Amino acid sequence: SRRSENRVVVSGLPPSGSWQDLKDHMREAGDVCYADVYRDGTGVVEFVRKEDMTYAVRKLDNTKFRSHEGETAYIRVKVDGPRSPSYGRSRSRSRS
Amino acid sequence: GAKPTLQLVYQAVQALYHDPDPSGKERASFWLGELQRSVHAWEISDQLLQIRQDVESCYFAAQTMKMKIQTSFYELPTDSHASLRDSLLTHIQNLKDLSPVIVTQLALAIADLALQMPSWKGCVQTLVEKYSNDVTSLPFLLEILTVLPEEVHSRSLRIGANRRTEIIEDLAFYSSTVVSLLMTCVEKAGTDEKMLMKVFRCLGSWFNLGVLDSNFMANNKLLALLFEVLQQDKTSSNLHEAASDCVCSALYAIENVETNLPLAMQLFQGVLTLETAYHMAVAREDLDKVLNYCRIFTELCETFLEKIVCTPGQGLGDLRTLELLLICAGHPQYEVVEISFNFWYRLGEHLYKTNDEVIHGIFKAYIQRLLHALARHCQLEPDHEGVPEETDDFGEFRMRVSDLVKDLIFLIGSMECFAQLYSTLKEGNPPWEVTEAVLFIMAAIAKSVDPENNPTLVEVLEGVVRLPETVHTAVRYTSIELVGEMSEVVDRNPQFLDPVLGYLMKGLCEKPLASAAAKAIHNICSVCRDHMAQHFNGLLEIARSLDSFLLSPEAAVGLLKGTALVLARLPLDKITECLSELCSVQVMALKKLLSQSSDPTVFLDRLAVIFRHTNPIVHPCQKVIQEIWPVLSETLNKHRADNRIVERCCRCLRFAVRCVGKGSAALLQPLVTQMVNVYHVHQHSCFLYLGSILVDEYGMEEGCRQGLLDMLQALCIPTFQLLEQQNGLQNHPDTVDDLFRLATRFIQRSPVTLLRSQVVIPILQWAIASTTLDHRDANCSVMRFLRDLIHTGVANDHEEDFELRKELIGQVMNQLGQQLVSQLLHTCCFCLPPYTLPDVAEVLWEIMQVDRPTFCRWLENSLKGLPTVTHKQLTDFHKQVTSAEECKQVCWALRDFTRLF
Repeated sequence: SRRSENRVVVSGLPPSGSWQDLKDHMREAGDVCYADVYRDGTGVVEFVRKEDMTYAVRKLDNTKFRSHEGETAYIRVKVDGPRSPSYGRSRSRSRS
Repeated sequence: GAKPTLQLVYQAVQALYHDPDPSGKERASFWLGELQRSVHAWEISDQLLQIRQDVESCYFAAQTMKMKIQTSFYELPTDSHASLRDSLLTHIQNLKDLSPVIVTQLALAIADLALQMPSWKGCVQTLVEKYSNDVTSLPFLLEILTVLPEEVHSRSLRIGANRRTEIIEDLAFYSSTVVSLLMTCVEKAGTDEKMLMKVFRCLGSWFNLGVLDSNFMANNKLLALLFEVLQQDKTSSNLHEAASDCVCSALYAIENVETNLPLAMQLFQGVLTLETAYHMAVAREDLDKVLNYCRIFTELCETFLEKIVCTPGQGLGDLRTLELLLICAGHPQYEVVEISFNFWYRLGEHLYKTNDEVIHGIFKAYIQRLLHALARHCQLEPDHEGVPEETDDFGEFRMRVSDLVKDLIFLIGSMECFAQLYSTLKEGNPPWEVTEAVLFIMAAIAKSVDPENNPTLVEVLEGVVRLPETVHTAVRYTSIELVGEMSEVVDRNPQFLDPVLGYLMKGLCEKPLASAAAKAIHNICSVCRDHMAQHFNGLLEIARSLDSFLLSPEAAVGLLKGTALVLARLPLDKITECLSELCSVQVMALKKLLSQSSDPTVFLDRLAVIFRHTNPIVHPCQKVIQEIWPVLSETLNKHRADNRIVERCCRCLRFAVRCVGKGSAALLQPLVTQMVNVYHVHQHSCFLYLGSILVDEYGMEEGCRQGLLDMLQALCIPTFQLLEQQNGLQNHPDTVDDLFRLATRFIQRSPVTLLRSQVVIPILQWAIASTTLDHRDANCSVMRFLRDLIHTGVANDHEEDFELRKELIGQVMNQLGQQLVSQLLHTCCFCLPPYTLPDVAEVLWEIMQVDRPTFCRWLENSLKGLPTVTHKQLTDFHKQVTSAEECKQVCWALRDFTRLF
């Protein structure tokens, strides 16, 4: 096992959604090195590679999630913490 | 062209697999690559398999067949499908005893074919009742049956969400037939590992798909057989790995313990029986075997995490689960315990989340057992020469330990733990490596320890400073980091300030200890700045000769940051005097570089951090800015071609300006001139950003408003040229980003100056084109500008000039309003990711505040012009947006609506 700072929080999960359902949905983006769901239909997913997280935020956000029981919901996928710089070389810029 | 000659493909193959040279092996690869990409690939691969010269070429052919099926399946006429299936089945039949590495590739190909051939329904059934009776067919039939469920999650196949669901339940239907088949295989006397491994890998694979019946598997010989070979010492390493992986798969397949309790019970009891075999494996030096046991254990606790948490100790929550981990944790090899780290995180996270600390007391002893286990794992080798390196493989482990301790410490009590670790540090004549490791775990938690029980806390600090220099380098280092983490105890007990400082100063004067010391010094300066006016003499003296201590750039900056934080607390009178000395050492170093390899970055970064954090309350700094500007302007001008240096140059100037503010007006025009002249030949987008800062700082003063507008209009000419190029927006997102941060500062400091200008017309135009730019930073900057622009025709009606601004925006809205709304709606539905929706909604929102009735028409027109979607859906979306009373509702409307596309 291993962990990363390439983390997204997922929301709007059905209460019957398992971390295995979550991992199965998010693996479309890349390798999941840590996953977990909580009580309130919320979860975290950590990716081995940053670019795979970015894909998840871009492509898996607002998608149809189907739990193992068959419960469907449209989920929210966003980066946990301050977002990553978009492509191109880094620049120091004030934000918020 | 035409298909390559076989002699040629045979030549390229032998190179790729036997030619030691890198340049040639690469060349063969591309040609074989083009062969694979080509249409001839099918035919060549098929020939190579019929000829079956050797293992190499059959492997290349099998792989190519597989690749063409999982990427290029579309370019096959429907009629060809049945024949390709017949080829692959004949091929895997003929080549089954050639090499296993060839059978897998062909097996993979057949699986990829079945998943993509709806005309091949019931393929599992087809395959089994066709090959199960031939005893020599079984190894590749199992292989196909093994890779088929693995390929359902193939990123290489990327089957649609709906088609994938059909697939899985179709497979679920036949899971019995393969289990039945799987049972028959082991259903013999004295079966060898080779057959057993195929059975377990196959079973595990169908478990992972989540289509096996828990209730049928609970009472089934395969499970008993799994734990059986996992108990037997005689079993080989390879049979072990297969058996273990299948157990972890069985566990993983249990998603809800309640629905799969029979299976759950079977697995729980099964794994507890393995502790003897673990000890036997550790009795030998069979590390491969123990790693397997720790994974099975860790997977078990993961599976029953809910029960360990909700109802600990009782039944499913039987805490022997955790004990098995603590056994693994005691193992001298740290690669064993790190297997379990993710479970511990997840366990701690769950206990914390469900805040019912009534139960928490039961876990404390387990965590403190784990912590002591991790404490010894952090011990460096007694023959370690230097400081503890964080970069190496073991230093990585310590950090994962350090992080895990921070997250679990609440279950023990940070104070309880901190004191207890320190106590043990005089008993037993401890070797340096036992002290360091205890100091290390102490540093991990020293921040979270409550300063209420001050006596035990403040005496630990007193213990660390009385350590002699004679102690091991690594002990001096970690104690420096512990002290650094204990700045709040130096803040509450100011008498310890001078001893701590004196101790850190000693470490600073030794080369391999400097950075750790400088960081600790920075912490002290940051937390204890309130009363450190006395020590400033020393900090300044360090600064006067900073590059002598062999510091890292970061530790250096942090040091200067520290001294600047306390300079700001000094009496206002001495600030202006000391600040100039603080900067002079930098200015002198830069001055040398102008007459000098010359890279001014570090002194630019050191100047920048000084300004950034020399922030007193009143100004003394603008006096110093005059001293700085001439050397910066020449530095800037010398490296005006280099973006990286200029960017650091502008960063420095950004913070110098932010420090002062409306003062230091002596720099505005000479900087603007230099910026505009340089930007003319080198379009560094940070001049736009620097420009936005000057506008942010001097935009209200109407004396500067003309000069600032001239700056913008001058900067925009090479800017628009840039964005005018092919892929101009995509290639210069930094320019778009910084251009509209600039435009935004104008539109909120002096809007009318910008709106009545001629340059606003191209700016607005580029904004509308920029709304479809798929670049998050640049797009935020654009949406923000549009929002702030349109809001100007609504904002602050209390001031006089409101009616003028009202008219200017109305014109803009008249001219462009309907095109913007169409663009915004376009980017949401087709171009950009869902995270842009809240930014779009805010622009749309401002348009309603300006003229909702016109907007209702505009939006209606936009929804009218759309290239699957019912008229009812367009209507109620229009209904949702226009009837929104909060901005939030437009976003929800877009969120929902976007899904339709």
